[PDB]
Amino acid sequence: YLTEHPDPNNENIVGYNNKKCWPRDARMRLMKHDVNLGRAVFWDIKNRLPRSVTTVQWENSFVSVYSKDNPNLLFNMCGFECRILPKCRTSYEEFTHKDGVWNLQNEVTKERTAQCFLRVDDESMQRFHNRVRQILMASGSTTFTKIVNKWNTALIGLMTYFREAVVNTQELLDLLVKCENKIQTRIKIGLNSKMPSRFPPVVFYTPKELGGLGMLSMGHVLI
Amino acid sequence: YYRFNTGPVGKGPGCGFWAAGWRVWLFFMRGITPLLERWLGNLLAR
Amino acid sequence: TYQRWQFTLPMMSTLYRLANQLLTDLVDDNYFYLFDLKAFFTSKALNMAIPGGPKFEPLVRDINLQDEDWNEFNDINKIIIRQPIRTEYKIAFPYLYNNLPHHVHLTWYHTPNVVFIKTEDPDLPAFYFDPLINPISHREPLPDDDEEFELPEFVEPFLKDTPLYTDNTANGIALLWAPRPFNLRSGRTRRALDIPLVKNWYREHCPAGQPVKVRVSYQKLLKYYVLNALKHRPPKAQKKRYLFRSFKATKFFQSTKLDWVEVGLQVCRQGY
Amino acid sequence: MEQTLPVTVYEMDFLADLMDNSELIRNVTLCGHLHHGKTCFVDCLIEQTHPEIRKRYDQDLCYTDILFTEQERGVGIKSTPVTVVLPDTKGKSYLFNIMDTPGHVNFSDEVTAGLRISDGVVLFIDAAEGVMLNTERLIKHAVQERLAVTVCINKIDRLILELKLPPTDAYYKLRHIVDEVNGLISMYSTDENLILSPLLGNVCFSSSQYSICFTLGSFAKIYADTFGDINYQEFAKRLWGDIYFNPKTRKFTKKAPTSSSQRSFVEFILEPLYKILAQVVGDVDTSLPRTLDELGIHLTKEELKLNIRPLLRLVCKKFFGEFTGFVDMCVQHIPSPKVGAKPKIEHTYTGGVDSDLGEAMSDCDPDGPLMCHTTKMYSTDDGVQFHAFGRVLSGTIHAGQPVKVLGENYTLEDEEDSQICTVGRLWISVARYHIEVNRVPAGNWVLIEGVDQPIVKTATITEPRGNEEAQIFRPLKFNTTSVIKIAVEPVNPSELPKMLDGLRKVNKSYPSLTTKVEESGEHVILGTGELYLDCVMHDLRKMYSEIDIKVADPVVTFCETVVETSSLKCFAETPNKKNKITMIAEPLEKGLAEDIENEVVQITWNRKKLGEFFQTKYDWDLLAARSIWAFGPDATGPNILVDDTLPSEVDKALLGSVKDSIVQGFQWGTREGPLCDELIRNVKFKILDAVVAQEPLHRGGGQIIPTARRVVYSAFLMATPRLMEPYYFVEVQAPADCVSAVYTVLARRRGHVTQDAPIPGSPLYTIKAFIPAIDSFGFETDLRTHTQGQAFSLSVFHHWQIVPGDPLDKSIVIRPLEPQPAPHLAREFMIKTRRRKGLSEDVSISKFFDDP
Amino acid sequence: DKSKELHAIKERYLRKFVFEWDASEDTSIDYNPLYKERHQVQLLGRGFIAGIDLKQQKREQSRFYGDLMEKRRTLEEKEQEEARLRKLRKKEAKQRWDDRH
Amino acid sequence: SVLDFDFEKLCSISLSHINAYACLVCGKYFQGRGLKSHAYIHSVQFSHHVFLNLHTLKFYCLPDNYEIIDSSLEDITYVLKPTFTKQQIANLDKQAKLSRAYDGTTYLPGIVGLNNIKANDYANAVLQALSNVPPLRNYFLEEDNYKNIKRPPGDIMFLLVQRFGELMRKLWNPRNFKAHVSPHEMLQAVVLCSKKTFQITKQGDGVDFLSWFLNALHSALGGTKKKKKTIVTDVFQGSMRIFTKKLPHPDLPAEEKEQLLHNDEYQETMVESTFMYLTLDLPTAPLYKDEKEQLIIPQVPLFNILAKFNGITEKEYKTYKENFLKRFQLTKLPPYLIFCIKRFTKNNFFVEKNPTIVNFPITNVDLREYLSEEVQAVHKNTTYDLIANIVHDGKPSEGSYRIHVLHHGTGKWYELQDLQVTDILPQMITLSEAYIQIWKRR
RNA sequence: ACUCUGGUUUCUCUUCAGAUCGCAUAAAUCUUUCGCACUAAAGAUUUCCGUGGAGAGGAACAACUCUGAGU
Ligand SMILES: O=P(O)(O)O[C@H]1[C@@H](OP(=O)(O)O)[C@@H](OP(=O)(O)O)[C@@H](OP(=O)(O)O)[C@@H](OP(=O)(O)O)[C@H]1OP(=O)(O)O
Repeated sequence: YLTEHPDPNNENIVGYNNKKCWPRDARMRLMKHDVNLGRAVFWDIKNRLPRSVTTVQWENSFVSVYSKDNPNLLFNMCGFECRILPKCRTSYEEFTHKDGVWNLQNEVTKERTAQCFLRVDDESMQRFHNRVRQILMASGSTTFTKIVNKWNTALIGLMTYFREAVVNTQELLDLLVKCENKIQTRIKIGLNSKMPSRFPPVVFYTPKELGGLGMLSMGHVLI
Repeated sequence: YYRFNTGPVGKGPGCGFWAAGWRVWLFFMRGITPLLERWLGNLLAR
Repeated sequence: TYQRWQFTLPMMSTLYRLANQLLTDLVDDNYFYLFDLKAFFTSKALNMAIPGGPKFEPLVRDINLQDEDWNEFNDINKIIIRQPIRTEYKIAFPYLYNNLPHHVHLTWYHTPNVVFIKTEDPDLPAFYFDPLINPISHREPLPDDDEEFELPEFVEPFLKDTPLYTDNTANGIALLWAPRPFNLRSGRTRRALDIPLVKNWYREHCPAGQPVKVRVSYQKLLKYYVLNALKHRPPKAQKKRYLFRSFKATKFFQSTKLDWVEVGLQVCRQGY
Repeated sequence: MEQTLPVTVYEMDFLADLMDNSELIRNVTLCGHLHHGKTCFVDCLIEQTHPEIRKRYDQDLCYTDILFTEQERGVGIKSTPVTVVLPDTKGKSYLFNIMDTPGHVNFSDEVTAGLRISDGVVLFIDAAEGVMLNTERLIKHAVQERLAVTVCINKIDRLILELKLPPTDAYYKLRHIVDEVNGLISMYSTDENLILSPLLGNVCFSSSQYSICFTLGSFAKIYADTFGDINYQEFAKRLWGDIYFNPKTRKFTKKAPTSSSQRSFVEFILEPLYKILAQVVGDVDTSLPRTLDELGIHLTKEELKLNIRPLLRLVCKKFFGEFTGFVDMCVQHIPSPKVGAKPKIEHTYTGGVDSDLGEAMSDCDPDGPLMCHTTKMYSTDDGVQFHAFGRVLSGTIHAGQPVKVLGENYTLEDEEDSQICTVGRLWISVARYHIEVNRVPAGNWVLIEGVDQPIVKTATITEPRGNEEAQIFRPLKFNTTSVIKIAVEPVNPSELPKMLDGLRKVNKSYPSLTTKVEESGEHVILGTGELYLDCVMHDLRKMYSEIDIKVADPVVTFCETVVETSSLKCFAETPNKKNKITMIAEPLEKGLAEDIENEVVQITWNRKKLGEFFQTKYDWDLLAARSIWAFGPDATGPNILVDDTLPSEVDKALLGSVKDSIVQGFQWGTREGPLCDELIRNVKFKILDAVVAQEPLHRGGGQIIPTARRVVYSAFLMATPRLMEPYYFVEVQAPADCVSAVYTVLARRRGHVTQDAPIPGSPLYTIKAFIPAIDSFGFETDLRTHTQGQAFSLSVFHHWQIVPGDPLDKSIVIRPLEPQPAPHLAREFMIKTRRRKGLSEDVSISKFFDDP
Repeated sequence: DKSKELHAIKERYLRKFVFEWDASEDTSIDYNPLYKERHQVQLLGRGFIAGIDLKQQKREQSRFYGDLMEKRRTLEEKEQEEARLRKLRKKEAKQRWDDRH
Repeated sequence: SVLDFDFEKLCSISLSHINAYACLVCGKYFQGRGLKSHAYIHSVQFSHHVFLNLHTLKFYCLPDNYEIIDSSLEDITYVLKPTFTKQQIANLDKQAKLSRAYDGTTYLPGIVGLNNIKANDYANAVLQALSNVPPLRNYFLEEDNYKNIKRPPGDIMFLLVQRFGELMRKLWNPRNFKAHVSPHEMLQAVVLCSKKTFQITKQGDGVDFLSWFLNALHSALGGTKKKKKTIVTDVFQGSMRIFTKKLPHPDLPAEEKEQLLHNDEYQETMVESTFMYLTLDLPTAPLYKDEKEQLIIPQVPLFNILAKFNGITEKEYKTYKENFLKRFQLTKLPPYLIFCIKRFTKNNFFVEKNPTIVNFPITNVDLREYLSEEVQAVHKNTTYDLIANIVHDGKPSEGSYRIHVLHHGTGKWYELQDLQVTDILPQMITLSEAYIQIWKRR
């Protein structure tokens, strides 16, 4: 790679895509050898593909290296931000059961060997936020029942798809509680322009058959 | 105050030292004089 | 016109004595180490606050330290920690402890310690070995005494008749190290507005035992002082037109001499 | 040449004429402690010789210290050369080359650059503070460089306007200062010929703030001018040294009459000065005209309206006049380039005076072979090109002349480090302006242009097609050691080359700076302190490379050592599987490494004297005292290589064939070291056995050098290894109350206070301490902030002390970001440095062995 | 304070007309003992901070220099200082007697 | 395989240009040759026992420190310092046989890709356009042609010249270790000389960079003075006659408009000057597509844009509160003509790239009709062949630069984009949006 | 060591003034920046508070201390 694309200034690190969602010690660490290897792998893959048939952009791709310098192996797949950390590599601690963590074990020996920390990709979080915004704006004169139904469908899809990753992702939980407070606000403002201090939650979460909106909850609500 | 009220003198309404505030309000007046003059000139034109 | 003044040293000594309550009796700028205007500018430009100093909004956009992607340069496995690198260290040496020193002013380094010994007893001689001074522990190709060196009768010490010290010598030596308004003997008259009587009070460090509100008052006074000293631009050339001289030149105005209370009442009535 | 120049008392043609005569030239270095008045003294001289240049009433104008960083800091950073024509006491004008050196200890290297191209040293000592740390260090360095020494006791006005001492007490303070300087000189110099005393004219009393400069001769001449009948030389002889004056007999006697009369110095010199100062500062409006008339000084009405400080400066300028006392002091005692050439050649030239070219340079003749020697590199305002500054020792340098420039590695056997360059221009270097000249004769300082390319630190300018036996001058031996290590990288790697260029430039601007690249591609800068590195990085960011640069936190360079002998005799064979070398390593005796470093022993000595020294001072065996091969990595390196191979088992002739290769391997191994790639210090290496292949082609070269390094590493590792922290010596000038507080600061940084003696005649104390360099970062700031700025400290490298921990302790657990406790600090200092260098995670004791 | 320090290490390497300022705007909340309790200036025992009562400053001063004088002053100097203090205290007592409630 | 000589010649350890030795086993540059130099330590440490002096072009074995004399190593030196004899320079353009690199990568000298350091494709295209120009390339292929000219002491512009020549010798090397050349040194010189303009990270306009580079080459090749005739001027500069006709303000009565015709100020002037390149202004996009079956992409013949310089065409020029009619008439045709077609124009809100397609022939263009009759007699030859064609693709912001170069000796046309060298058909060149063009007068 | 200018005080006008024009410190407007702008920073312009330098004019009382020059 360096024979064909020489880098005398070690400039290969300036444009290296990395997953900013994870903390600094959890991301890929841009070691010189690791960065060069990632660039070389991407360059080889790109060379295998003729440019007219298809193009593999570096800015839209992501290469993660796991070696003696990088303990975390990161990848985004199907909206899931997965980070594998081997047990024998930078763990040194007893582990409990957390919802967002997958305990990977070798099949032949049934011994735990790595932990796959799950998260929701920021792209999926932005899609959910945009869906909530569309529901809020496209409300207009629609009945509160249909607005709550749309919010419930969005929430059910998000949770049934990102089951453990929702629990693991704190930013996502904050986003859901903010969107829920928005949906309720919309209903409340519809009920009256003045802000209803200490509005009763019973109207929102009561099932439709019993006269309520039948709204699902993901935040901490104290009745 | 917290320099005036040391030693025998305690908290009380007897501290008179008005150089600083008088300075500050004169400096504010310097800045706002042209604005009020322009407003009065506009309001008293013709 | 009351624009220039010159005083004899006894008058300035008496004035310095009468104003001793408003002066900290500092004889150096070493008291203002990492706490002067340049240090405050360096702190502001680095988006950092000196403990005794004020706090400002960032001069440039700051990127969170969690955004950097663990380069070999900032690898914490290589960094040896002995003491926490404080904000004072970075302000003292902005180009060594900062990765992006921009609009930073180098603070003045150490000045020699003024060892001026302040005289308390006027009866004592002006040139006297004060007990504050550490006593010196006493202990040469000299010419032979038998030689024929003679001094002519016209020769004597240059100022043998002149006394070594006078009653107002210690006062002058004290005036040498007085604060700036008293270091001079001739100067130019200033406006009463232009004289900040308490500017040096908050320019110094806050006293150790003080409540939280007065400390914040000190910090905010320092903040506004720094803002004035930094946003300051030199005045622009004018043509020197005076409003009141023009007013007097017209027929509509006339001059007189009036009591301040009378003109205050008259101004209040005219405003109403 | 012909160009625009500022108005001066003399004429440029006279200045050029003085340069030809080498008997009227004085090469002077004004050194001293921080803020002791050297720059203000040079400014006073410039004001004297330049009518148009006047010092501001409020701001002390500094003609030298022209850098922006120098102006902002207020601390001299780089040496400024100034060439002037100064009148003597008799009126004879002398050419003076003055190298105003910085007073800060961190920039002591700068002073060294000013000591190589100077014949005399003028040490400025504050009359209030007295002798400080940098004054002692500079005295040691100057008398060790074979230079004449004189003293200027500056700021005598502090004795009058600050301490308000009685005149007799001021005399006592001055006498104590002179005695302390004499004691220091005698301690650092075996010869007692250079006794310093104001009677001999070696000492001048000055106040550069008020322009009060006088020696005994000059002030006696003032008396001669006011009273013609007195001869000034004998009077100056009688003025100092507890000699009392009897006005009944008008005679000077060692016996004090009346038991209350003051000394000659107090009666005739000090008391009139006190009266003048007190009249100006105390009785100006009421009694200044009478004393001014008595002294013959007439001041205008506008001049008498000045403030007290400008009025003092004016009155003392009118009274004392020109600084003729300084000129006397530097003319009678500082050799001219003609007189002082022989010691300079004997000390600095590598070939020695005995060589033909050394004899040629001993004459300092303008019409000889060119042997200019430049030690400074001054950057232009734009920062692109550099001018090489140095003195011309022989011949004459001409503008537009081909020149052979020799680098620090140039030798007769290997001449590759030499380049033929064309000199562009020549300037006589005054501080703020430069006088372009066509030629510069021998014995003068010059800013050669166009020769900066082949030189980094030191140059040897000579003429091409001649001087085929010319050698280089010895590279600058530095007062201290550069320790503080900082990693430097660019913010944007795309502009990496610019920073690289900048590195080169700073490597030229700072004589002791060391910039390299480690195995991990990390750019490394070595400095002497935090202020020094601050100035270096300001230059690197603003003057040379205008790019944004990231700087790592500061770390120190550790050393490596052993504390007890190797457990087993280590050995290594060549990759040829021949030439087996078996060695052991043991620590040296106490002070032996100090003896080697301080040139007390040299490998250049013959076998007889070296063996005798090692047999008498350290009680070595005769065989052990004669088998020593080399001293450490460099010349006079702290390590020692010996061979204990008895001739029965190993042929000495055969071993001598590989002696050069083994010595090279030893030096390289001691330079690198196996713990964390750091200098091996205070280790004795004994060659127990040596098999050598008989055929030349199977030995030598790349076979025995790496084998020697491997066996050295194994011997060092099997012997119990340890790390040496660098320990700085700190002197704190603090008030009496703050002394206790000082201890508190040194409590938090592993600081050991050695002494807390007061300053005689001053209300302050000098707290001396030994603080680890790694813990010294921010110590100056901590001390000044904790004591409200009343305490000031200067730290300089002192020694190497073993780190408490054990580096080869795999049981120690070290959290990534935590200040480790003392019992395993070495374990933290070894691995982390190993990560900074780019080596493996840890080193094994059998890594370099042959069994595994 | 130690937790404040270790935290510091880690952190570095890792409407309404409000007449009075808020206490959160305060600075000088240090953990280092060298910076919390800062050794005040004792200007040779003869200089005083401006504004504060002189008698309070004299009472609360460190009294180090008083010990230094009582240790270094000769007998005659002690008598001189005692006489000066006697006269000054006499004047102060006269002023206090004049200024009574 | 590891010998890359396209970068700065400084020691990797000491940053010193002095006595830079390249290690032939790992390709790293060290300092010195003696006993205690970095190169010697590296030789005894990494066991690399072969070194080449980067300035003396002599090989050494350092552990024993003796010179190496073998002709088989000569090629390495030729890679480090390519030298072109006069007969080789003359025969350069008449070269048909392919050249093999050290690796099995056949290439045509001069047709060599330039590495794309971040976004510098515009600079690579401009440098390739200036290369493949026989006279300028021949001038820069010999170091002696420009080494001996004087320079000011504090002058940095000359770094543009020598490195550029160096670049040429790297591009036209008949025997090279690789089929590509890194322009890093040349681009660093460009950035340093332009005062942070035309950076390597951020790509700039091809026309602006070409103008600045030609002007800087012309200025730097004038030694300590403005040499009126440099190689840049001799090759690319021509003389053109500007007929500036001032105009009255349009908001005036016709009587005053004709009265101003007697002012002797609003008439044709003689502002004849020298043009380094011709700036051709495309007609505005047709906005609405034509009703015909043709594509929405506009098409304009080369002679139509080359009509402002016919002599009678009057293009309006209007500065602030003033009007002009700048008539243009060529008076001296340079041997190599440069067309700078104006694509990117700043409208009221953004920058629009003109999609007009220039219909130009690539083998015969006669400019005899654009020269004055007294001028037509001077030039015997006016038949121009297109030899270089810089084309900009994509949006004005995220644009890319490629070049079509005519390889002499053969007749093939090659499209170069960074490291991509394709064999383009001669017919397809006119289809792309031509940005800059270089024509040879024959 | 004897002669002859330059005087000081005050009022007003004009002009320059990047000088800390000011050992003090305000207001407005626009742009920019992240918040979401009294409680916020950056950049720029302008207006007020009032100076210094030079020149001119007016009127008040001093005329050779000083700066010197002519001796
Ligand atoms: O506003 P602060 O500076 O904190 O001062 C207020 C109060 O002011 P207000 O009347 O505006 O609330 C008084 O100050 P003045 O009215 O006298 O200016 C009073 O002062 P005295 O006790 O000196 O009369 C006292 O200030 P302090 O207690 O600091 O002396 C009190 O403070 P608190 O609000 O903290 O009680």
